[PDB]
Amino acid sequence: DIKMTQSPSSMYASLGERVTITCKASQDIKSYLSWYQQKPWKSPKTLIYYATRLADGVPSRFSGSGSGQDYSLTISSLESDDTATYYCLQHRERPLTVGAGTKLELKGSDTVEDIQKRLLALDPMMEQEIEEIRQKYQCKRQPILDAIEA
Amino acid sequence: DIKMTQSPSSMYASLGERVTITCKASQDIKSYLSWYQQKPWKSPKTLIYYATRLADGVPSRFSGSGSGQDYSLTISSLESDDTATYYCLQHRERPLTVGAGTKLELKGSWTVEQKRLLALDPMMEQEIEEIRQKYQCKRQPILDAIEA
Amino acid sequence: MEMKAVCVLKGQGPVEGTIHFVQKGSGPVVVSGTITGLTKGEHGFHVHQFGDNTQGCTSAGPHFNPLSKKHGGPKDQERHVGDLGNVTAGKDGVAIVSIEDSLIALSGDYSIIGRTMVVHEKRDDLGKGDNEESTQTGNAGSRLACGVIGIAQ
Amino acid sequence: MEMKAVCVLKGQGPVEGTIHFVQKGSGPVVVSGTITGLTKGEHGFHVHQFGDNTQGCTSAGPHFNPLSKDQERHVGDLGNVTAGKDGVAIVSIEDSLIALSGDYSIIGRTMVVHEKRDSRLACGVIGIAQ
Amino acid sequence: QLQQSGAELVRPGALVKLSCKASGFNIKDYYMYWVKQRPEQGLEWIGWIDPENDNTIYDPKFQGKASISADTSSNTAYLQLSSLTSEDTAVYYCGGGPLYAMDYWGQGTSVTVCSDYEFLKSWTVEDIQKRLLALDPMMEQEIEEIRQKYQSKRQPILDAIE
Amino acid sequence: EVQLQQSGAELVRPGALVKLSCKASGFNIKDYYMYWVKQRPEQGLEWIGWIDPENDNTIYDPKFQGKASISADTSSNTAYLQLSSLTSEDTAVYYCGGGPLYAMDYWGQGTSVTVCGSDYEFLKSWTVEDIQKRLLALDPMMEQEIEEIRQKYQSKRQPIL
Repeated sequence: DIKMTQSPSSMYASLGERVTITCKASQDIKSYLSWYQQKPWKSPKTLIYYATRLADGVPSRFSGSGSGQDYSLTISSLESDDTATYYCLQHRERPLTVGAGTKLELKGSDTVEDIQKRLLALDPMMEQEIEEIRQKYQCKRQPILDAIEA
Repeated sequence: DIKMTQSPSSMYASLGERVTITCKASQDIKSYLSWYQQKPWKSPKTLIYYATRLADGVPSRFSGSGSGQDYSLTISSLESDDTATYYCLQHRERPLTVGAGTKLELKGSWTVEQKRLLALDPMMEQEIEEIRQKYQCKRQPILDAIEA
Repeated sequence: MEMKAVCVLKGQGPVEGTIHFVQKGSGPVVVSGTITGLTKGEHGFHVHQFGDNTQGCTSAGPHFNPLSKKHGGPKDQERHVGDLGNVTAGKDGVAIVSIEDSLIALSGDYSIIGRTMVVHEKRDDLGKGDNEESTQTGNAGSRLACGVIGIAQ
Repeated sequence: MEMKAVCVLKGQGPVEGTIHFVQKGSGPVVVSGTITGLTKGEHGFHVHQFGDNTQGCTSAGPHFNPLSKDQERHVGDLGNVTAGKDGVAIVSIEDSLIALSGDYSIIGRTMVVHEKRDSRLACGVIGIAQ
Repeated sequence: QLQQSGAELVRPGALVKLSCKASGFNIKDYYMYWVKQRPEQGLEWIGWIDPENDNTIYDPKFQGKASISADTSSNTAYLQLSSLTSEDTAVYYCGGGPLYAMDYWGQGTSVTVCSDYEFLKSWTVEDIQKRLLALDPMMEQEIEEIRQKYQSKRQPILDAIE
Repeated sequence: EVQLQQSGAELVRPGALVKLSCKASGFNIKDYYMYWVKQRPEQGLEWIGWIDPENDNTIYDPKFQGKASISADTSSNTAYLQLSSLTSEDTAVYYCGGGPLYAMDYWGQGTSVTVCGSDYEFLKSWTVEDIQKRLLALDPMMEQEIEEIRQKYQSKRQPIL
């Protein structure tokens, strides 16, 4: 089984800065390597495939390079949108294997439309946290309700 | 600068056993890679060069293999003589760089051929000379203070 | 009488493959084989002029074209000698090559022996494009892998 | 008049190299270039029969020898290149039996540099050059 | 678009069957992948199916727990997890793409797996129903913590709007 | 029969120059490169540089740009390493070796260099009586440390005997 290994495991960087994640495979994967980005808690998304080819609708600030065992994803000028976990996957050999991910966050810097977009961004996060609690307590009900139907 | 990286950093193995050190370069070194062995308080010795070619006067139980970034030294049937630190060096790019070394020691009816006994005298004399020079360096400041 | 050739594709990127050529007498040249690590879709497949591999696939030079014609598809009259059109990769990233061609050869003035096969990034537009480039390269894009064409057993 | 060829050596081992061939008219073939990653000393240097690279350097087959044979030699037998302490061989050879066209053409065949003085350390198919 | 089934919540040992309805492409022209992501952890690739011939590759880690299938007619892919444990509490993403990219990692279906019933088997009916009613105040209390948490996050933004 | 004879053990003050030597017998150093390798105590090998005696071309590790200077005398068939501005960082064993660019065919037995210093300013704020009491205290301390080593190696002999 190919062990693909990323570093750093997490990383902090200012806006505008140039960032470089790496991914290192335990064997030659001849550039059969894809980079996936997963923002907060939304679905994974394809950035790069075959090591260096950008996917559709990917900002050009993203670039991928490398060969053999060692590959890297490079964001040239880091926007705030790009805070995410990034994953490398190899499909050279089965099973497909994935890096453990690099988490990437900001450390900081230094319009009614802008304040209200920031306000609504809390809503999905809060609703998600509430739904965790609901399902938590639904699993506590579950045994008791089974005993009632006995 | 190429970082060549060895593992394990140390290991123990029984006689007769088959041992495999690895060396991993941060870049393709196209088999420009040499393996050196160094017993305690002795000068390094060349085992293998260009990744896989044995040097002169090297027991054939030693073998080397690999390519690209990943290489390995393999002792097929480990004799007691082989307790040592092993180093990989790459000469693909300058500067030449070296692994941190793998230390290899034995784990838990010999021949009379006394070699182990004679090895002790140089080792002891060497350790005493370290102590002498150590205390010579401690005198040095005191003697300087006496002249002023 | 029966000439055989072979070509091993290599690049920095993910593309690999072995191409086989057979030609009996002055029959057509049967190109065959398999290319891996391609994107799904069509990829320009051309004999370039030189078997010079000193600078990757760039040193292969332009399409093999002794008749100083313009770029086209394999069935066109107006085409380069090397222009074998497109190979097609599936969702598995693999292209099965199967091509028969009369303009190329494994001997004489139109010999490809000692020259380079190149598989390309994009589809070859067969010279039917809306720019200068189309009648030169067919807008096939960059060169993913190449190999010198050698005599086979 | 002037035919040119070129060859990029590659193998599993540390050997790399570019070989150049030039031939005016039916004069001799001037072989030239550089091979790196060799051990110091002499290394067999031969044109093998096939430009088949499918199975490394093994698939190149035997020495290029159409005459089923110095006077008694294979056509491909170009003797030895010499590597220095730097692990490098400067190739400089002139030969009349090989050619870049006709019955004795090496175009589309494989150059091989060898382990010892005359296994296969590296090889490459010989292509037409600019 | 890839529409995945909705959130599941099941007992240990349960079977569950997730679905993935594709619209905009014929799944026959792709591979349909499944990806697991245990909370606060990374992606594991489970397997894929080639709907054109129902050939399936799996990660050995999952072969036997997970079962991938496709209905080419309804243009839908399926993932079936059996003998569920807490290990399997995760978000399962379906994706579609060539062999070299899951060009459609999207949506995602949360699966949660519960866990001692010995307490409820031997108990008195009065006692089980008191334990059941105790849960509502506890849950409402935990939700109110979350509300005040997010009220403190609103507070700065609302000050800036003034 | 090939041999590399290196100079003997050095022991110097901070800031001192030292020049190590490597006398080759059994081969003409012109046909090789003469390398130098440093090994700090309880640490691995660092390659310093090499010289091609045939043309006095020298490659160095940039780390040793400033400290180290390699030279060869083709007549006396000897290679030289010169370390300047020595600090405690430089206390190490220096091995010379000879070989092609791809291997070391021959290794020297190695020359230990030890560098002593800042202790002196500590002792200048003292009386002559006090400096000479500190000096005499060293002999028992050293003899004690040597006796530890003797008994250490006596216990290693014991099983073998």
